[PDB]
Amino acid sequence: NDLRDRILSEPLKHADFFNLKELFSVRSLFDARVHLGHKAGCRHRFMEPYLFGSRLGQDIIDLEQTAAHLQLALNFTAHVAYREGIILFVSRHRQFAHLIETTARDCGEYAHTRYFKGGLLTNAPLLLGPGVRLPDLIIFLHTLNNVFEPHVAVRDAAKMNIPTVGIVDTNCNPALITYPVPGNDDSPPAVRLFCRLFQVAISRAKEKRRQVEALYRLQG
Amino acid sequence: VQQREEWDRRRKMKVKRERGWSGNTWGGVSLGPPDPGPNGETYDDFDTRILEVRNVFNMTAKEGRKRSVRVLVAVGNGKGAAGFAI
Amino acid sequence: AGSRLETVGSIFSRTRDLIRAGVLKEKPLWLDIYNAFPPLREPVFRRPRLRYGKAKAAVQDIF
Ligand SMILES: [Mg+2]
Ligand SMILES: [Mg+2]
Repeated sequence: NDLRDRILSEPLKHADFFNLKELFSVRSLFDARVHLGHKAGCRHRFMEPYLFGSRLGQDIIDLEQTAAHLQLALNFTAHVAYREGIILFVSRHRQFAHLIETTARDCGEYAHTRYFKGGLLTNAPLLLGPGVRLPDLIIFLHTLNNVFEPHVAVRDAAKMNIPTVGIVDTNCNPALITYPVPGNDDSPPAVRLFCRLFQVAISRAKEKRRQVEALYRLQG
Repeated sequence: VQQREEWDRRRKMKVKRERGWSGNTWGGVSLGPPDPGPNGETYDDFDTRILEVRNVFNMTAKEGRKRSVRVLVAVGNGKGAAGFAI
Repeated sequence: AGSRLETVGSIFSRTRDLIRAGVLKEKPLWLDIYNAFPPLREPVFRRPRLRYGKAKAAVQDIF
């Protein structure tokens, strides 16, 4: 029990416990076209602080703020995976649906890139089963559906008190997302980079949970 | 015959409900603790009160006037947490 | 059981208030991570008002 408290509280005392600072950098993000955005006309009002500027009507996302947000997002993602937490990948975009679905399978986590039913997260007992454990974290690789409206899971997750780590483009609403990561979600190199970063972040969290467990077993 | 007479005497009497805001309205009448949740959680500290009961009529093709009853209640534990719903 | 109001405040604000109230006796696992590692901006709901009048955007042109 006390040692069970020790292993749960051990990674809370180190900011760089998982050594995630070496996975990415400003140069790495730049080559993935993460600093590009939509036209100036589609600029959402809440994304103004996260915009470095506009280049000939094309918004440019400030990667310096992206790196600060992404560092916390990956750090937060690993810790909830370390504590045996359910992670759901949600992305309603019909160009990376297979890639995101395969990404979750490799990490061992769940994905939902299909049509989102109305009463899924809220009326969980009727949709899924009598006793269902709700996901402890939701990852949004795209916060918009195919009709350019905010995704339902963004609103429902806030109702059920489920933290959401979602990539927000220049036309998204980061208001309800607790860990927004301003970036590009349209270019294939950008979307592939985010999946791989969350692939290694989960795998390291799963492995380092097992390593400390082995040390605990030989402790007593 | 005495048993049947006793049975009649035990049916005329009606329990005096909790007096609400008035003698006939349901405002301020408590309904007891809310039902336990699907996870087995029990809420006996919470108490609920009725704030407004009003009959609502709607026009339907077949029946005509479809009377429906809506109520607005508030729940609270007395420790600073309370809520309302309809 | 919980609070389902989106506009009252952040998920963190409602969770710690219910726990302090005494209704939620089982602390969620993600709560401990949140206290140690807070995000840059607390997720408070805000209505996307449309800009009227002489007010313009603060985004600078890249030249
Ligand atoms: Mg986009
Ligand atoms: Mg009277």
